[PDB]
Amino acid sequence: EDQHTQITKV
Amino acid sequence: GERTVTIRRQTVGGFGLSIKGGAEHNIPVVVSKISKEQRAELSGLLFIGDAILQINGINVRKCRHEEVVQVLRNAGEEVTLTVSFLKAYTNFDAERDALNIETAIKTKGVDEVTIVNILTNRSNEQRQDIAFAYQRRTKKELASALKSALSGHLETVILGLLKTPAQYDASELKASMKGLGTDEDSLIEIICSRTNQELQEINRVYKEMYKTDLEKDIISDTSGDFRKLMVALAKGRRAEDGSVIDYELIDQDARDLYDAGVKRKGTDVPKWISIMTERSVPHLQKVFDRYKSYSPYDMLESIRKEVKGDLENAFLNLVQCIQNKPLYFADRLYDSMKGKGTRDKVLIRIMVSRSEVDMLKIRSEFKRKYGKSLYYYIQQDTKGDYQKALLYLCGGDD
Ligand SMILES: [Ca+2]
Ligand SMILES: [Ca+2]
Ligand SMILES: [Ca+2]
Ligand SMILES: [Ca+2]
Ligand SMILES: [Ca+2]
Ligand SMILES: [Ca+2]
Repeated sequence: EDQHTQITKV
Repeated sequence: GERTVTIRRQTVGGFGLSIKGGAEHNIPVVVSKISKEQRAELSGLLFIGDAILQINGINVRKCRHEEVVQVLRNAGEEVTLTVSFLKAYTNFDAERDALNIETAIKTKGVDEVTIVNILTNRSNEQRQDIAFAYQRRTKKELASALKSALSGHLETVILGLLKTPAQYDASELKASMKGLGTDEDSLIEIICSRTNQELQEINRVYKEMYKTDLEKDIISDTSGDFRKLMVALAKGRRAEDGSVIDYELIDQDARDLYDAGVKRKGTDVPKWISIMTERSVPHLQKVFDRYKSYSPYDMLESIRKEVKGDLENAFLNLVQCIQNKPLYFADRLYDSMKGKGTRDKVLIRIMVSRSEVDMLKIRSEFKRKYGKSLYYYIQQDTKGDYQKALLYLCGGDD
């Protein structure tokens, strides 16, 4: 129910 | 349920987490990938889909995606998160489970993470199916392979989980009586808390496993009225829950418990044993409330005043099991962890034996009384894959 999310490796 | 998780840097420049989303999409940031190394070293349970609420004591609930990235990149090697999921098996393949367990066993150094993730997230019935598929593929019994591959308290948990409920209880009973003394606490816990159908299956399997009967072992290890009470309970012939509430008998039993105890010198112990072993559990719950109409002390207070030693210990446990069995187990769990070290024997047995019975109620009574979740206490008292197995058996925070 949401848009394309940002993914970051930490 | 808000879970607490402690992550540790696995690589120089990295915890091993792929963070996702943020306040851009109006949600808190969410974990989307966890390296196998992080899964093995973290404390707690971190799932894909956990929202990150706090980091090292700072509330990051309303932070954008890049704000929490800077926080974690400038944090030390060990970081504490407060998380919450953003709100058996469904595709159960016993053969695939057996294969993955074999691959985990045969991995150099043993892959405990995989063994725990599977076995503690299958029902006991599914574990039996996995064990059957495993013996076919490998020509080894699953329980033997894991007994060789594992050690410490993790071995105890996993091997406990692989037995049927009756086999597990029977072997726990045998262990409480084997050797010069008796582990009265464990004998009492099991005999006072199991129902007719459980005790009937325990009685049968005990004879198959040990070629002798439970009752003879109880008689050989206990004496006096303590023996009488344990023997009577273990027969598993308590009246089943009726549909009619017998109000006249409720009042008479309450009067009889009073007349046999607080009202007279000494105690009529056979009368206490008869009433408390024979009547159904819902009847006795009402008996114990009616008892307070006649007695200035409630049933637990009356027991402490009337009797001592093993007999007292047993009556106290029995009454708690009748009054509120989930709260009874919540208290034993708390006692197994509250102090120095851990009474692992007790903590393991409860988590294994109750995980499929009434763990939701245990967790609820536990959090209500003690304020923090059962998860939280297990996390403070245990570590490693053993901690992970118990937390999965727990089944979430709160
Ligand atoms: Ca290992
Ligand atoms: Ca071993
Ligand atoms: Ca003994
Ligand atoms: Ca003892
Ligand atoms: Ca008395
Ligand atoms: Ca402790």
